[PDB]
Amino acid sequence: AGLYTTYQLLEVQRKLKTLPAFFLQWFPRQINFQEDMIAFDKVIQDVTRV
Amino acid sequence: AGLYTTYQLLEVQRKLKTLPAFFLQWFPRQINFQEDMIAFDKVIQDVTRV
Repeated sequence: AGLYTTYQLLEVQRKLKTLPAFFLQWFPRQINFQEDMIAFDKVIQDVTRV
Repeated sequence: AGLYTTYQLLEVQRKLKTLPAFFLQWFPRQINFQEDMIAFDKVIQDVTRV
């Protein structure tokens, strides 16, 4: 006291808030590609005919 | 780019619609035959009259 109030520091209270991954469980496949665009070819095959 | 964009292909997608074997579960016997026809004899014998 007098010059300055003495202190005890008790431990720091770190709240690290995060956004845990949920939707990325349905995007498991990863592609790293340098080409300009990605492309899909989707095919329908009606093999149900008699 | 410029002339024509480079593309990275992802795997092809195939809506391959089969028609699964359901009724054929009740047709388990197979007969391969070269005779012109197949024939059955069916006999009804009512031994239940007084």
